[PDB]
Amino acid sequence: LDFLRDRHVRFFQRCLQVLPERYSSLETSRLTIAFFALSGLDMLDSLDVVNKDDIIEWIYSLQVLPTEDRSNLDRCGFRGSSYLGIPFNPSKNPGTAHPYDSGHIAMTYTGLSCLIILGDDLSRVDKEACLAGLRALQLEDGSFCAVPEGSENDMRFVYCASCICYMLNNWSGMDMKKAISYIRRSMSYDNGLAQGAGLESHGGSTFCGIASLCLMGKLEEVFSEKELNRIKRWCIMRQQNGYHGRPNKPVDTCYSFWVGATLKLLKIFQYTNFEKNRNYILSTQDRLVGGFAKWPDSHPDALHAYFGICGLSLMEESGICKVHPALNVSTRTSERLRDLHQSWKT
Amino acid sequence: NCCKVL
Amino acid sequence: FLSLDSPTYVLYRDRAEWADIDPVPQNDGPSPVVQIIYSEKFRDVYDYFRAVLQRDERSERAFKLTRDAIELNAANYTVWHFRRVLLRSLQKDLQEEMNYIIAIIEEQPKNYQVWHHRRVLVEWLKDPSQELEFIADILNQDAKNYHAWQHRQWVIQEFRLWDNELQYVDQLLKEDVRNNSVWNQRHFVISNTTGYSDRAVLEREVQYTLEMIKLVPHNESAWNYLKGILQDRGLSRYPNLLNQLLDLQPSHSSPYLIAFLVDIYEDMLENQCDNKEDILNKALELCEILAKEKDTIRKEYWRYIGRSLQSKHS
Ligand SMILES: CC(C)=CCC/C(C)=C/CC/C(C)=C/CCN(C)CCOP(=O)(O)OP(=O)(O)O
Ligand SMILES: [Zn+2]
Repeated sequence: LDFLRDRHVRFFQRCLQVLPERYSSLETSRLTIAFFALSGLDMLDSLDVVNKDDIIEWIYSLQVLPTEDRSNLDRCGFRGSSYLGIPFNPSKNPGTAHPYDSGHIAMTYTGLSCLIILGDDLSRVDKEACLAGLRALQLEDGSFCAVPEGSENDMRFVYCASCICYMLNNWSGMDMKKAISYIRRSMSYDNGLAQGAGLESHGGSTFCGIASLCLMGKLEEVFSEKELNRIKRWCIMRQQNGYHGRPNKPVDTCYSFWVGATLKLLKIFQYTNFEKNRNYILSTQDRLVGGFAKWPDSHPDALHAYFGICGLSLMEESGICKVHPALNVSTRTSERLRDLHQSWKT
Repeated sequence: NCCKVL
Repeated sequence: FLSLDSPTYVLYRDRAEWADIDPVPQNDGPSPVVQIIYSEKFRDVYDYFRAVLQRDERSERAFKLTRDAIELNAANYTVWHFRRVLLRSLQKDLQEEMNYIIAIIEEQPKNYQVWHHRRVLVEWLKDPSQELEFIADILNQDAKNYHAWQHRQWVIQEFRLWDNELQYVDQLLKEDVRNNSVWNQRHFVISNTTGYSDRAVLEREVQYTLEMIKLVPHNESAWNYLKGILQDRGLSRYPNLLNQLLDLQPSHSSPYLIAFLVDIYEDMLENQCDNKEDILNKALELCEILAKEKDTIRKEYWRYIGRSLQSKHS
C-alpha cells in the first residue's frame, strides 16, 4: 500500500512525550528511544515539530562529566536516563561524584548522535573524557563492554565504539588494530559475521562489523575480494521478501536496515528485489497508531518504526531522506557532521 | 513481539 | 520476603526499618523526554534504591531491596551490578543465587543482564555442573535463542566440556534439521576438538551433511555447512563431489545446490582448470538458471555474478 508519513511523525512525537508504565524496562535506554524518535523525525524531515533546545538540554543532563579531581575519567560518557537520581545538570557545572554513576557505550553513541541531529555543535561534550571512558571499555580481544563496572561484550559495542570515535573524529578512543582483529575472528564458516568468534553469524553483528570497518575506512584492507564476495553472498541470501537475521529464521522488519544497510555498504543492495522488501516493510505498518512492527499484525515500537523507515530510505522512498548506511543518521546529518569536523580543524 | 537489542 | 503483590505489602516509605533513609527522587529537569510514568509502588522502590545506591550501603536490607527492584525491572544493569557487590560484601550463598537467577532467566530468556549475571556467578563458583542442562531447558522454549547458545559455548569452552556436545547436536538436528544454530554448534564442537584436517573426519562430516541434505534438500544451513568445511581447502579439489551433486540435481534440486555448483565451477576457473572457456559456460548457464527460474528474487544478483565471471575469465 502507501506510506502513512504523517501518521509516523505523530508516532515519533508521542515517543518523545510520555510513556505508560508498561515501558518501564526501557528506563535505562531512554536515550536510545529518543534517538529512534529524533533520527526518525529527521529522516521524515519533521524535526520542526519538537523543541530542539529543550531536548538538547535534557541530553546534556545525561553526560557523565569528570569531577573536580578528575578521578572518574574512566567512567565518563552518557547515561541512558536520570534513573540514578543525580540532580539535573545540563553539563553546566562539574561532575558530582557518585559510587555508581558512569556512562554506557550505547548511550554515549546515541547521545552524541542525537546532539548532532538536533544541530548542537558538541561544544559542551568533554571529548577527551568520553574517549578516556571509551578506551576503558575495550577488552584484550578487541571487543567492548557497555559499562566500566562490567557487562557482556560483543560486536554490538564494537560498532558503538566505532560510531563514537567517528563522530568525535578521533580514534584514540580505541585500539583499532585489536578491534579489527575481533571483527575478523567473528567471521563464520558460512561467511557471515557473528557476535563473536565461533558464534552463529547474524545479520545484526554482520552490520555492526562491516559498518565499523567502513567507519574506520578499512573494509577493503581487512577482507580480501574473495572474502567480501563470500560475505556479500551471505548477506544477499537473507532476503526472503523482507529480511531475516539468520538462515531459516522468519523475516523481521528491522533487518531491512541491518542487512540492507550492509548490502548498501558492500555496493550490491542495488541487486536486491526492492518491491518485495518494500511490500513486506509496509505490511508491518500500523495504519492506526503509526510506526512499524517486526511482523505484520503485531504491535509497533520505536525501534521497528525507525529501522523500517531507514529500510524504506535505502530504496529512496518518496518522502524519506537518504540514510547514511554506516552511521545510522540521515545523510543530511552526516553532512552537518562533516562541516562540524572541518570547523574544529583550524 | 519485539527486539531487545540492549 | 514481602512480595510486591502481597496483600500486606508496605511501601518502603512506611517501613520502620527504613525510617533513617531519605528517599532520593529522579528528576529529568524542566522538560522531560521519553518520560515513563511510574506507579506509587514502583517509584517508591526505586526512590529507596537510589538512596541506598548513593550511599553505597552494603546492608542486608539493601540486598532485599534489589530483589524488588529487579522484579520491577530486570533490565536495569545497575541494579544487578549493585546486587553482585552485595553478594560479595554480605558473603551470600551463591548456590542460592543460582536458583534465583535460574528462575529469572526462565521468565525472561531474552534479557541481556540476566544472562550476564549467571555467567558471573558460574565464574565465581567455578562450577558448570548444572549449565548444560539448564541451557537445554531454555533451548526447549526457543531452540534458536541466541543468548542460550552464546552462554552454552562459553561454558563448554571455559570448562572444556566437549565430550557430549556433538551428540547433543545430532539429537537437536534430528528434532529440526533446519535449525541454523545447531549447525553452527556442530562446527563449533568439531573445529575445537578434532578439527577438519583429519580426512577421516572431513569425510564423515561431508557424508553426514549429504545425508541431511537428501532428507531435506531445501535447507540453506546444511548447504552452508557443507560449503563451509570445504571452501578453504578448495571446492575444485574434490572431483567426486562435483559429480555426486550433479547426480542429485535431478531429484534433490534446490537453488542452494545450483549455487554450490556455480561455486565449484568458479573455484576451477580460479585454478586455471582444463576447458577454461567451457567451464565458464557451465557456470553462466547455471547463474541464468538461478536468475530466471530457481532463485528469482535474487535475479539481478545472479546476473551480476554471471557478468563478473565473464569479465574475469575470457
Ligand atoms: C541503539 C543502537 C542503534 C544500537 C546499535 C548497536 C546494536 C546494539 C545493534 C544490535 C543488532 C542486533 C539486531 C542484535 C541481535 C538482537 N537479539 C534480539 C539477540 C538474541 O535474541 P534472538 O531472539 O535470538 O534474536 P533474533 O531477533 O536475531 O532472532
Ligand atoms: Zn526486529
